[PDB]
Amino acid sequence: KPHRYRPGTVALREIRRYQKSTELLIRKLPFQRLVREIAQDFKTDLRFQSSAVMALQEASEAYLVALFEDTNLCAIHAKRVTIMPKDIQLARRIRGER
Amino acid sequence: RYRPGTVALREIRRYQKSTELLIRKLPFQRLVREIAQDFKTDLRFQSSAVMALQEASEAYLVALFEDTNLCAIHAKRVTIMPKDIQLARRIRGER
Amino acid sequence: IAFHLELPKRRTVLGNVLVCGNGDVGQLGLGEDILERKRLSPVAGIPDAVDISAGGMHNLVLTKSGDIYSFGCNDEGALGRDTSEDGSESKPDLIDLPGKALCISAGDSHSACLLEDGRVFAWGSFRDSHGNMGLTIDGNKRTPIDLMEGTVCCSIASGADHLVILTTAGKVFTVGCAEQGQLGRLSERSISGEGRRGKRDLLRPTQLIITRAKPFEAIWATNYCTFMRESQTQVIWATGLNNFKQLAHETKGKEFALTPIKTELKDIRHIAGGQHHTVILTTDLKCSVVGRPEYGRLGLGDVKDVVEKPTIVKKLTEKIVSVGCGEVCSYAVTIDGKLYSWGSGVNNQLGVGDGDDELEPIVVVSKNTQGKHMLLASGGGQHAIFLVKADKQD
Amino acid sequence: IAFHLELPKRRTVLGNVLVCGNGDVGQLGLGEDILERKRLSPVAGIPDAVDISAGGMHNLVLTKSGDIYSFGCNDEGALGRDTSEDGSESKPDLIDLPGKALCISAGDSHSACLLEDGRVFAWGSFRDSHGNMGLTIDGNKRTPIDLMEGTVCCSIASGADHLVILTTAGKVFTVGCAEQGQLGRLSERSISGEGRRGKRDLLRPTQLIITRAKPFEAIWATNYCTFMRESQTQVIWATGLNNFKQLAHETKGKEFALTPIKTELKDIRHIAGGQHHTVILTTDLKCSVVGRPEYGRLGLGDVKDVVEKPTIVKKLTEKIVSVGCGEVCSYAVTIDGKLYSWGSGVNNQLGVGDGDDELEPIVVVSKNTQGKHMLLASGGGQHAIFLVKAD
Amino acid sequence: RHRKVLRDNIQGITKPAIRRLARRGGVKRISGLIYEETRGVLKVFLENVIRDAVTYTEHAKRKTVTAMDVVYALKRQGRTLYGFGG
Amino acid sequence: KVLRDNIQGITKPAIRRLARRGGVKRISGLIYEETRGVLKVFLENVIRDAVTYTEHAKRKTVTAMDVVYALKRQGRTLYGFG
Amino acid sequence: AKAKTRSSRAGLQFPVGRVHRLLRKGNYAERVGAGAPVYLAAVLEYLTAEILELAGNAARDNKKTRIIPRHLQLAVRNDEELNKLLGRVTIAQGGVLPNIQSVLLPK
Amino acid sequence: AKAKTRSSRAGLQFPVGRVHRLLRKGNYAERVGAGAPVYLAAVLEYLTAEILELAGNAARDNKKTRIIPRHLQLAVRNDEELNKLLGRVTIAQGGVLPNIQSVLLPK
Amino acid sequence: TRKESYAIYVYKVLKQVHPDTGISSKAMSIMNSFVNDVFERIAGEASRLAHYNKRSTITSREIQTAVRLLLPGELAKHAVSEGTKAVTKYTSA
Amino acid sequence: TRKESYAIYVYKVLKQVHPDTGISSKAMSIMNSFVNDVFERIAGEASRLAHYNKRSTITSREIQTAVRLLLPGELAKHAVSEGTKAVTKYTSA
DNA sequence: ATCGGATGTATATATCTGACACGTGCCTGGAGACTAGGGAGTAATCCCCTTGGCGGTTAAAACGCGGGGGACAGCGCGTACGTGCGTTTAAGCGGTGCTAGAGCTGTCTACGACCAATTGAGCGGCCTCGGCACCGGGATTCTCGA
DNA sequence: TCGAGAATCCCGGTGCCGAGGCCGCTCAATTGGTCGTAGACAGCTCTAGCACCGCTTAAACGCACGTACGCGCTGTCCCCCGCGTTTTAACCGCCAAGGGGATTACTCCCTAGTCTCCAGGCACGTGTCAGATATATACATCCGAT
Repeated sequence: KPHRYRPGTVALREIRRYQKSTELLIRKLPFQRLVREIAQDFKTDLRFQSSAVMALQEASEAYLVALFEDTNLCAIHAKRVTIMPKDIQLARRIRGER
Repeated sequence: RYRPGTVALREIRRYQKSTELLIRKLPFQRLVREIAQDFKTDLRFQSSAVMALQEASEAYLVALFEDTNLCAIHAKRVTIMPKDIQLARRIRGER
Repeated sequence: IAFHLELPKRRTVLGNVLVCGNGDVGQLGLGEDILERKRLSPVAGIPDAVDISAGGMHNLVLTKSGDIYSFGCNDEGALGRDTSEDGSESKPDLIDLPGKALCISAGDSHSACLLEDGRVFAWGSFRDSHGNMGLTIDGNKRTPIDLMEGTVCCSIASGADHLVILTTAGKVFTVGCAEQGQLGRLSERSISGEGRRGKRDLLRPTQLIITRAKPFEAIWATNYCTFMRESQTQVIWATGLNNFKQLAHETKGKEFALTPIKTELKDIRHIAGGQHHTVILTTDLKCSVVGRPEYGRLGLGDVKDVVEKPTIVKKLTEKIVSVGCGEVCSYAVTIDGKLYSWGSGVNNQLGVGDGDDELEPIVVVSKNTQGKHMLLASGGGQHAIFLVKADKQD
Repeated sequence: IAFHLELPKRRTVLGNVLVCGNGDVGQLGLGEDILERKRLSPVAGIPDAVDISAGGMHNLVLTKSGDIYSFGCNDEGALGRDTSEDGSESKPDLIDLPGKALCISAGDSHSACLLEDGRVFAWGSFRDSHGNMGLTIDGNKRTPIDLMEGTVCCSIASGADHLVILTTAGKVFTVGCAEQGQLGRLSERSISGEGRRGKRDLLRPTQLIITRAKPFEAIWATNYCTFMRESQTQVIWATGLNNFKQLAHETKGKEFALTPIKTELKDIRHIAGGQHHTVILTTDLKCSVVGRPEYGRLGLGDVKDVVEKPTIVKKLTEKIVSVGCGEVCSYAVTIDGKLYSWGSGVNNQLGVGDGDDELEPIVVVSKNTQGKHMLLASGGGQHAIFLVKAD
Repeated sequence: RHRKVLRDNIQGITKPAIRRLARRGGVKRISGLIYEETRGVLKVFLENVIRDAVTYTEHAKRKTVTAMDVVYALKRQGRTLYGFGG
Repeated sequence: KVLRDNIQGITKPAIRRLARRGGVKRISGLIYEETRGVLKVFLENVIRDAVTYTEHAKRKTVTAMDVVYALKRQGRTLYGFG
Repeated sequence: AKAKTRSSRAGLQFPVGRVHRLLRKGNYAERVGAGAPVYLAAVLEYLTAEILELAGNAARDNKKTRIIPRHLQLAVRNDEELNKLLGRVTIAQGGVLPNIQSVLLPK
Repeated sequence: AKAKTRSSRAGLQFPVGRVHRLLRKGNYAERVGAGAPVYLAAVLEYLTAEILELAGNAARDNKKTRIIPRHLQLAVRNDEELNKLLGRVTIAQGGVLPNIQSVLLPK
Repeated sequence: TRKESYAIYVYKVLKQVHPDTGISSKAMSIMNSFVNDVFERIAGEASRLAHYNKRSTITSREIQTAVRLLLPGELAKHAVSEGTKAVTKYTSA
Repeated sequence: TRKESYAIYVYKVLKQVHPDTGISSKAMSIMNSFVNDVFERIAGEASRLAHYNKRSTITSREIQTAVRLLLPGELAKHAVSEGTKAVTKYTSA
């Protein structure tokens, strides 16, 4: 019979992996385009220092990662192990973003 | 006899409508002086100082209960519990 | 008991509608081939009319059954009906309403009515200095809509570009242009609608509040003024343009009044007014005026100074049961049925004379008034509309 | 496969305990009426002694079965036993342990042992410039406690006020005073224990790490030094006090080493040392020394220069199978059973002479050594202890 | 010459009073364990604000904690307070 | 040149990775769109202030400092870019 | 010779001169531009008017003619933008906005 | 008379001279006391030393002799007091502390 | 010892927006605290702006940018509008 | 153009604490930003302390009080020890 | 769904108090007007790094198909919290009186700003090498159907 | 509980480039003066912080009671994980332009600093009207009964 891991096993393995490493988890180019796109609505024909785009991605991932930590506690608080949209919303509200 | 919860809602409305302080002034003042002992002995306070503290304190607690209340409702409950306060403060970065 | 007002009783005296003046935009309701009338002329198409209301460039008419007919400029939807067909705006036609109306009112670009159930329907739009505003914050309303939804009302009054509403609880509501303080409920820095909230506060019927003051029992409005009567005290509160003492009281070194002020007006049966003059009808059936003398709109004759205090018109010796005003002219209907008029005749609104300004009240005796019973009179910008007593009275 | 060290074997040669020197605080074990010996004297009460260890003011003795007897100054708990009754510290008595012991070690105010199962039990306390630190952060330990709970160890080594531990994985742990860099795992600002963490890092057995160095296979400790031998390369790493070249190597511009440094020591059979001198015994059974020459603690005769490079003791013609040190004295045991000593004799630790300093190795022949086969020699503060093979 | 030492004043923050606070916060039902948990939170809050307030007092070489001391303390902690000065 | 729909760049596998680092074990499918929206808002806020600094300096190029000063202004100080 | 406040030249109520002094003696820069105080006083005056208007309305809605902290609190917490600007400010004796969670209501 | 750095007089590695200037040109006050820069430089060196000492350990515990951002992170986040001093700060390439909630561990 | 505040200026503004409306002392204090706060925020930011750009002068430009950063949405747009008017009107008088 | 830094000083301290340890460019940048951050915080608070108390001079006193306010627990205590230590020693030479 | 009893809450009115608003005398902070220095505007330069094309390699995104396990509704039990009433506690208020210590003022000393001439610390630029990444392969560890 | 399978840890060798140490070279810190005022200090004024007596009564406490709520457990199913395969397009190395960041060189003009002058804004008195308070009452809402 074929070999399959149980649901959640690989998940935890991924958690341990990415919590140990420190590399950016978002794709460089796609993110750089998102930045430029969002920037269009503020000033026309903007140029970016390479480091400026990196500083944004660092701040963005650090922000999202931490947000997930809080989103996680909320799901767990409701006796669940699956994070849901309403979990993110509660976390942000408590923070003061909503 | 009013049904359980009916009078509670009435209290909610009453106090959300007013602005008076909800903690007894004198007992609070002693709490302040007691906590202050551990920093400087024989400290004196301006009345307005103690009052400024009570304003801040009650504003802080009221808001904390609002967040706490959201945590309770989140867990599909309507009764706030210590766990709810703990979750609120954790997300706030107070823990 | 709790303060409560009764829904007004629709007029019951049957009559025939008359008009005169310029009808370039079809405000004479006499087809599209008649642009001027120097004498009062009949208007066919309206069955059993009981009440009239003249706007800036249009007219509303109420029937004994409660139906409303309109005609005139519909460039803003002031008529509240499909003006699609050719030359259909220059002839009186029916309006589609959720019921029958008790009262009607009209301004320069808008119209309003009080249904038989207490609902206030309005259509068209308002207009400030920056052009069109729309009826609601959304814009124009070609077709009638409920303005005070879920609110029982008992009275309405229209200015040039503002609407006044009275609830059965004695609460007053104003909506529309505010640059003259006709709303009576906004700060000088918000009347132009250039605040952070734009024009949302102008275009939403909001309550007019005079801190510590009894409920109001009656409301009136001129072109740029709003008048109220506080219950018990019977005091008349006024707000709006006052650069010519239209409010009848003084505003300390100000050209207008942003919030209501006490006037020394007593015994008011009805209040009418144009741009720069106000005609006052007292309960003893006498007529008084205030405003600027130019073009004899005050009907006092060789007056050279701005009349500041309510001055009773001398030449009017009979009892008056009704008064009306155009932008710059005035009307008076006697208890017996005669009709007087005065002011600017440059637009042939006086029904008498050949375009000459009448400095003193002159009786209007022509084919369609000679030996007839006059009931109502109200003027607009370049025209005037009247209601003569019919010989039916079913 | 994976690096793994075997548990050490307990010594098997049966012998009799001998002592000499000052015994004020009962470090002679001869009772509370005997305060001084000038020749080696037999200690009564210990069955089948096989190994010995001399602290500053006390002593440890390992027996055939693995029991530990102790005697001396128990002011700090270094005897790991109840010393309430009078004169109970002036005579040897058993220590209560969960099991039997393989190795023993002693400092100035602390003791330690290695149980047959790989546990390291210790008692007493360490001492820095401020004073008592305690065995743990909690304070003194009048009675033995597992110090490396959970970890299996294969070796222990004690300095004056620090303990060195070796795990079966080749990892080295230190604990105690660190003001001489004997812990080899702390910055200058933290060796005093005056940081935000206080003495929490000094009193918690922490691994001594040398980045990108093989697992260590052996450890040694003098009064203020720690020595290690990393596998494969066989290099000897040293750390600690070095104001007199106790590390047998140079520390550029420093009076000591806070982190281990490479030494050119080769073929080390054993390392002993006092305070300002280190005695080195190689596998070819030749004895060498380093440190200051005062009071002839180097045994090189008339020398007035601080020996920086391991000089071999020429006066010793026989093969040496064991070396030992007191604070300021040294000992050598020949393969044929002889016993040589030298250094400060002002405390009658030399067991030969009349308190005079011996500038070179002098054989010790008294009523209790002549014709007998000596085995072990270890010195303490003002006393010395020996093991002589029995019949 | 009277040295008064205060003790157990945290109990002055009664259950009813805490209920009122929760009520203004929109809370409808309250667990009994809440009341003690709240006293602990309030204590930490006050300790943090008062500590800084007193730090300002000692700097000014004063024996009395002034309103401004509290105001400045609160501002430092991102809890600006209007209506007492500053 | 004009940019459009680049928010789709932030993919499912990329979002779930961030979550994994956040300690998340199980993720609702609805989370992904919710995250994209949250991220957009975040970037909008920071980039807006960044550009405001950029325009004040009379520059056409957003520098790293513009982003750093912006993040600091919002209580999200960043180390390692100046 | 005849003097005239800088506020009047800018058509302001707030003190341009005082603001200018506060800026110079406030440890903000070596030097302060001529237009800085005018611009700042104008902005302060605007924000003051924005809040005082909403507050005034609040007092009127509760049948009072004098503004009190409560009216200020109501004015601010009801204005999305003003709320944000004062999201970390606490108004003494201001109370809170009436807000009961929907689920808490009976049915 | 040869020159001695004010740093050396105070026995500091951080620049008392440079710090003193940054204060004067930093728009903080009209005057800067002679002891101020010495005291400040001293405090900066202390906090610098504190972080470095912890980062160093973190590097050794990973068989590295070169300190990288990841180590600075581990050092700060594992220290209660440093974590709080830098609770609103983000370290680039610092990563996150390993932390899995108990309820998520297999049962 | 005379202590100054924006009290009289706040009142002058109040009388323009609500001539028939007064204000309690506690409310006036809150208003005074608000002005001082906003002042410090704007001046502080303008201070940093001049610093970030290696300039030693706080001009109307730093003030404007500061406002754009500190004030939310429409508040900033109208604040900048008012600041512009004042400066314009001022330089012509 | 000369752009100053704390690098050399951070490195000197590094050699005193871990003589055999180095530091990457990015780590040195982070350390450099951290020093400036702490500098601004402390100096800023000291600035206000002088203002609050109507003083025009930033002395050791303000720096010390600023440290007590900004640094948590033991950090503050030891930071004050070091601060006082240095000033005392500096007064000697 | 309809209705009355019973309780709460909003509302009208009449009176009374004290805090707000306005008045005034005074002083000290801002407006005038003027000069001199140096920040900043402006022009023009050097060349960095931002941007954008080709084209190969392959990491990673996308897709789909089980099916295990967790979200969710239902529901049944009993504890615990709300409601209300009667007892009890001390808060609240006022009144009196003391004195600690906040606040102020005039001294006069000590310190910090300032400038000019000097020079060594600290910056930028340049190799050089060894720390570490990269890899491949074997030791060990953790998961999971019996 | 067992061994089979897949992942992670780890050990050693090879190669690459960034970190660390050197070397001119400024330019910022130092030294050593002088001058002026911030602030250290001492005395003095008097606010307000503190503390007890004692009356009133708001509010805390305590207890009994019933319900509606938290919580645990079972059943249903869809939805999210895991894995294999196909597909996209990120990633990277190379080449190359030129936008615009960073710089410099000059010179204007804007701002600090001053001394005189006087009116804006402060403290402080003084009177009245907004609102706190009380009460009688109409009105809105809850809840049990049917």
